[PDB]
Amino acid sequence: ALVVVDACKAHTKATSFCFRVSKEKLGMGPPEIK
Amino acid sequence: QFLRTDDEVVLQCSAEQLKLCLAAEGFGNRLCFLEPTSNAQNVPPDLAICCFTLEQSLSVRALQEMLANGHRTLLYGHAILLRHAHSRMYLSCLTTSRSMTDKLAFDVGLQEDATGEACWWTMHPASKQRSEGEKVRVGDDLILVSVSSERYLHLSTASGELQVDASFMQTLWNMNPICSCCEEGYVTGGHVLRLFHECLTISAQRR
Amino acid sequence: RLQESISDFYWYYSGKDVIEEQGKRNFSKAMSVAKQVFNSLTEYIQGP
Repeated sequence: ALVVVDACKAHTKATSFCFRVSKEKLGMGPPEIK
Repeated sequence: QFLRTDDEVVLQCSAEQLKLCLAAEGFGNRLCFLEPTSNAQNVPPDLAICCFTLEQSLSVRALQEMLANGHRTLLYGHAILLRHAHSRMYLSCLTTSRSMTDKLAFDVGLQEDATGEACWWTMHPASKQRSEGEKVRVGDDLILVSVSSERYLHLSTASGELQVDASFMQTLWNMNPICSCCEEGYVTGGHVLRLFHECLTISAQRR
Repeated sequence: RLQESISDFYWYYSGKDVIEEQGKRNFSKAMSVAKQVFNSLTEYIQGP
């Protein structure tokens, strides 16, 4: 989730990580990961 | 859009509408039971236990000859040989039942042998909307039956919780391809990797 | 439907080498109607 908590009650608001380049004050999918 | 060989699929059925997928444990407890996926707002599911992939789609009984002896387009009517991503084993049925109810309800598992006696499961449509030789796709109606045994994968309505059986009970399935053949260096959903810059590790309750 | 009929007709007797009479006569009166259904869609497409 900052350390690990159980997956028995791991919910959406607790464990949801994401990946971004550097975000400013703002068939298969698109090929963006390298 | 359409199905071809070597797609990481997951078999869905729907029974509140309950979304159910068939899982696989591997390396012990060979008869494979299900896990729900309609309640994903309160549980993170496990999908590496149910990555299923087929690599051979021969004809109606094209191994008539081979029982005595790139990626192909499969149809309605053709046979399935299944493979897991965890166990790297083939999906079959064993003739000793665990129902103990004398209703001729056999249960399935995975077999280390590569003999195509009871590991081949041919495909049949549900309605007269599609016929023999039609175009397989995502979100269709599925009925799957074997060769040497020829019983249908259905859900348990007798006792306890719900689990998959092979008896005279036709339940509709969904194919659902998830991962296709993607290029190297390009990650898709469900591939292990590491986050080097240091390694993202756990110490020797070790949280 | 014709080719997935006669393909399994061939896969039914691929085990035996020497094929006898009435099976191949049943093959003959099927390939004789194949003789005309094979060009019955060609005189739909040779028009300009």
